[PDB]
Amino acid sequence: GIFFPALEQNMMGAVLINENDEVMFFNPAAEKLWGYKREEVIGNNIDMLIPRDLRPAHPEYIRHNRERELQLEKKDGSKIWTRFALSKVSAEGKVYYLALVRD
Amino acid sequence: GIFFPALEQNMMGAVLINENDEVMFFNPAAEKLWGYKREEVIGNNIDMLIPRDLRPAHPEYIRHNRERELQLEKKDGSKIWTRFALSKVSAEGKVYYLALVRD
Ligand code: HEM
Ligand code: HEM
Repeated sequence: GIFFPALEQNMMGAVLINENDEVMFFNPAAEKLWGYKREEVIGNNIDMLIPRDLRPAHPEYIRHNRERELQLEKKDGSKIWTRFALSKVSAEGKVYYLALVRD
Repeated sequence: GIFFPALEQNMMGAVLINENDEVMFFNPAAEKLWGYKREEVIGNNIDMLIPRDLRPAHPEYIRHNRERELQLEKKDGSKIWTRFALSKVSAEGKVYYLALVRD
């Protein structure tokens, strides 16, 4: 029972997307980085977390992989630089991705 | 649920210690970083993972907190530089720590 608390209480932002690119987990550190409360994010397509100017390209990148210093755009349109760590998580016969993000 | 695979399959080394500083989780990325298999680590004390020259000082730092670019020393004695991210995790009244580590 300690795996969920270890991610929930992580000092890094944690974002898990499912096989249809919907956000399934979004922790309080991620709420602070993006300016969204998790209730606004869960169950929605990852697109809402992607900077507006990368929404054309980003789906092709995920699709290609299914087959880093990054600039994050907040809810209010302001931007911050982050470090992203991505892991591909194979479970339940599905491919999930976990992003671990820090300022 | 999904929170175990998200840490088990993480590209970052992940080390979880319990309230007694015993290692309770040590993923394959951490095995590669330190050169220990998890059977050599689980149930053992945190100090087996601390470089010998930091074993005098490290216990007082954990104690103080209970009450980063770091040089890791592998099983074979070689050393590598890492980045550590620590989180304090409270669950069921007990304090755990999770280290996420990368080369
Ligand atoms: C601030 C939000 C994000 C930004 C700015 C962003 C940016 C990018 C960029 C620019 C790439 C193309 C490759 C590269 O790094 O050069 C990429 C690839 C990728 N992104 Fe994101 N991303 C964001 C969020 C996420 C999230 C939340 C996830 C999944 C939880 C994710 C999953 C992926 C994957 C799987 C790829 C392809 C992996 C690969 O590089 O093979 N991204 N992203
Ligand atoms: C290569 C192994 C490690 C080295 C070289 C290392 C080194 C250090 C050093 C130099 C400090 C004192 C200064 C500082 O806070 O930066 C520190 C504090 C600490 N370390 Fe480690 N450590 C290692 C592994 C771990 C692991 C695996 C854990 C727990 C999973 C851990 C838990 C802590 C805690 C809880 C503190 C006190 C943090 C604070 O006061 O904010 N360390 N460590």
